[PDB]
Amino acid sequence: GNCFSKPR
Amino acid sequence: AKTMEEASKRSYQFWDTQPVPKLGEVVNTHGPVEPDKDNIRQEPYTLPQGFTWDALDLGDRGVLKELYTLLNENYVEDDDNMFRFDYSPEFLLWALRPPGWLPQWHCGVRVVSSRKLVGFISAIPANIHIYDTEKKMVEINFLCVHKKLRSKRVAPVLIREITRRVHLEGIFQAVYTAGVVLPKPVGTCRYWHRSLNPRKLIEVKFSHLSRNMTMQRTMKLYRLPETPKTAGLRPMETKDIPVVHQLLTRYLKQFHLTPVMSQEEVEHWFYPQENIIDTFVVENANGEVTDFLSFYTLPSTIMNHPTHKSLKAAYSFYNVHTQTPLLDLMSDALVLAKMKGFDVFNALDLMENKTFLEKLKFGIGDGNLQYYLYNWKCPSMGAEKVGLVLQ
Ligand SMILES: CCCCCCCCCCCCCC(=O)SCCNC(=O)CCNC(=O)[C@H](O)C(C)(C)COP(=O)(O)OP(=O)(O)OC[C@H]1O[C@@H](n2cnc3c(N)ncnc32)[C@H](O)[C@@H]1OP(=O)(O)O
Repeated sequence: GNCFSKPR
Repeated sequence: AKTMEEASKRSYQFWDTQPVPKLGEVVNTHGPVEPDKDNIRQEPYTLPQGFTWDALDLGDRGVLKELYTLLNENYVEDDDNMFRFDYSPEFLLWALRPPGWLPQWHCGVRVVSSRKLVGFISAIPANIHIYDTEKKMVEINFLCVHKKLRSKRVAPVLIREITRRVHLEGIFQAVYTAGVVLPKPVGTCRYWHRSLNPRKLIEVKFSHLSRNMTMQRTMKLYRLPETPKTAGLRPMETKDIPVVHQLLTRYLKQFHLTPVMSQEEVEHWFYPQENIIDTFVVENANGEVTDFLSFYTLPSTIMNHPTHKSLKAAYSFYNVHTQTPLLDLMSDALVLAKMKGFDVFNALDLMENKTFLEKLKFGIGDGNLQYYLYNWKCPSMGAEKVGLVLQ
């Protein structure tokens, strides 16, 4: 995981 | 640019100078963009006035703390500026000193007066197998610039110097992952998220209570068993390195963008390190290791919250299966992550992951991760064919 993500 | 067809309106003043395919062109060939360099420039590029390059020795507790402080305050944040990554100093050593690392590839930018550290870019050696070619490359990671120094040309200076550092060692290709959209991704991967502790994620606004749902049902929907169900599952140790290597090597041959690891590299990336990398293997009744799973730990700092500070997360690494289904393997990984105190379990849709994602209550996330190849023209692939995981 290199970039940030959140649940949509 | 975060979505791909918003990049189409842009123009790239720096990425139109670099040997990368154009965002519009289709690629039908497999080869380099430019010839390997006969002579390599000997002088480092000119940093703006009052700044000088350095080479951080991470064997120094003081210098590593500088690197942690630089990244902890200035690294990647979410789109709404709520969370910032919190790489451990012990994590950085794990990902910046694999077999073959070089000190001049830990490039730092300092201020002459303060001697403060305001920038960083990294490079580690990696043998990458892309389609039918096996190339000695480097992985570029931890591209960071101080917040006060942003938007003033310093990022393209970091890329040209680190390229010059690696060109001096005979390597002319590279691989790297980023969230922004640049020319030109060989693959795009979506993040998915599985909530182990849904109470904390809702309080910190990581996720929202779904349509027509109470917290009690959501607390009871994402609950997990106490102990793993797979027989003979145990942590990895020294005696498991050769077979774990052998399992991963054959398993990867089906994908098109994978690494090629020696037995020393397999031991480095997979041998259990507490709070950095967790590996578990499956040993059957005949004493044979037939499967293994792995996840690494990367928390992020929760911002502007008076009571909640950190967000502990586990990231799916490599999971090879031969006699145990991938569904049971990943289910026990969630349980193993639940036992260790994780709040969430993130995983990409690369490889065969799309088979277990929906069934194991993973939620589809907002962010995209792009894979890039420097100085290698090759046709872009689908996410189901990517077999490369970076930190
Ligand atoms: C042979 C060896 C080859 C080695 C080289 C291989 C290439 C490796 C490439 C390195 C990738 C490693 C991946 C990782 O390590 S992941 C990188 C993501 N990291 C972060 O977001 C950390 C926090 N952000 C920052 O520190 C700043 O936003 C940075 C320093 C990233 C730029 O903020 P700043 O405001 O100071 O930028 P600028 O005004 O000086 O210059 C803007 C120019 O830079 C282009 N830009 C912005 N972000 C990225 C990016 N993430 N990859 C490539 N390029 C990027 C941008 O589109 C523009 O290009 P163009 O508009 O001119 O076209």
